[PDB]
Amino acid sequence: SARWRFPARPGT
Amino acid sequence: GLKAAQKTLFPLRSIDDVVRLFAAELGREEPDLVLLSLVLGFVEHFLAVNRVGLTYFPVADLSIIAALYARFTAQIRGAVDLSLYPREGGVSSRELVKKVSDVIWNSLSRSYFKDRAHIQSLFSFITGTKLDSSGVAFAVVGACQALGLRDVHLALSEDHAWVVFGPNGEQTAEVTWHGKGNEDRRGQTVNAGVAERSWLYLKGSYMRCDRKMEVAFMVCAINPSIDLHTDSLELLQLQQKLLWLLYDLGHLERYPMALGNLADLEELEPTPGRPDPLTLYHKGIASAKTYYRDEHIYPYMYLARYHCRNRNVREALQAWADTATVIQDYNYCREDEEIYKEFFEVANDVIPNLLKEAASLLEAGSQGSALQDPECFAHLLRFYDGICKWEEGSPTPVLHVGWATFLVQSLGRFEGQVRQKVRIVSVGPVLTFQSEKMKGMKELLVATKINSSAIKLQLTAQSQVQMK
Repeated sequence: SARWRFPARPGT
Repeated sequence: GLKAAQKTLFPLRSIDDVVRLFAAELGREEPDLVLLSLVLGFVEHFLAVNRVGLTYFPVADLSIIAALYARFTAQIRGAVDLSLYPREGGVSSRELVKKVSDVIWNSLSRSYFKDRAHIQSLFSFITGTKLDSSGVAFAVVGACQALGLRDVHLALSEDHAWVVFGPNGEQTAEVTWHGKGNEDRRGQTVNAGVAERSWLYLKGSYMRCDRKMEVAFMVCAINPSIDLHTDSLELLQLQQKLLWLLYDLGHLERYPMALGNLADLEELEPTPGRPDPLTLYHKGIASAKTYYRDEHIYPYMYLARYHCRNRNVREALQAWADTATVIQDYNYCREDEEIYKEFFEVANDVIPNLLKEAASLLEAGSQGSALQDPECFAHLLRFYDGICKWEEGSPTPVLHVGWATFLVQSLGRFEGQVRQKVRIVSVGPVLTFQSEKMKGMKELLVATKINSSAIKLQLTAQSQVQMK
């Protein structure tokens, strides 16, 4: 399932 | 509570119609964060969370968006009585900011997964009563704007968000949580974290947004992920077009991570007439050097990842070395684990795999190989030097034996004849070490046979070998 990531953090 | 000029582009029936709305808002005195986040959330919901019935684009009707907007402004204005919090001279008080923060916080669902996608926007807050960590801080700023608190603004590090306010914009307040299993500091300043020299607070060189940079944030917060396997092309395109709009207006000048995000999007699908990804990565680095004392890590990580994807070994190593040169002047502190994890993956997975492939291509007769370039060896050393210096003075250690095995392996990928060409000079390639660990390792770094046990002893706290 898709996940949150801190906005505009690099990588996947 | 929208003004009549805000409504004339509806319905929004395309990506370009969304862009036109952002352009119109960014042309106003102050762009309406609540309107824009509702629009983005609405479109993301119907392009990523629930695409059932999608034909071109989820048409955003005025009556839907206005109803959502009114739910939000009613919730905030009914829960925050500004008369209890007198405002001298266009300055908000800490008690008022705390009140707004508590209204948002206390609105959220009691129990939900905080790492879910698509819970970043005010659409999520209104319809699902769910927000991610940084989404709370954004919502607090949007609420403040709805209340006419023009001095309250979003502050951003590379892994956390809070608010600035107050006389001259100098006051800070924590408004959301950070990480998992960390203790909340809501209402507090960020001064202890700046004073500690943690990465999380960037030694005070964090982003203080104006309203236009807050718009940029919400654009960077778009999440095209449908699942782990697949992204929405429409949401990628929307993000990309909105970033170019902000770029052209000057609003990414002080936002390194946004320039890197734009670069990544350009690599995937280049916009005719626009700067190349590499140019944009270099612009992100230049922004960090210009506005933030070159204290940011991710501008260099964005560049390194680009080179690593493109199998540019020399330039990848250079960029990680540059990353480490930034981290060396920080202390590794308790809530800095995300950047620890990034460095750990680079040292112990990414660089090993790059050098493994290089070793194969060298066997196949590559010319100009990184593995025969002493400057590349120097970059590898400078990477480790920065990590070791980072550890110096830190309340938490960084290195352990798990790092040592990969260091010995990576050193070993360069022939002794290459390694010998680097001159390590004290204060061909010349290198100065800043860390005491690497200074002590100097003589071991040029033996034809790398002394694995000696290296491990030098890199780690271990000082004895097995008794038996």
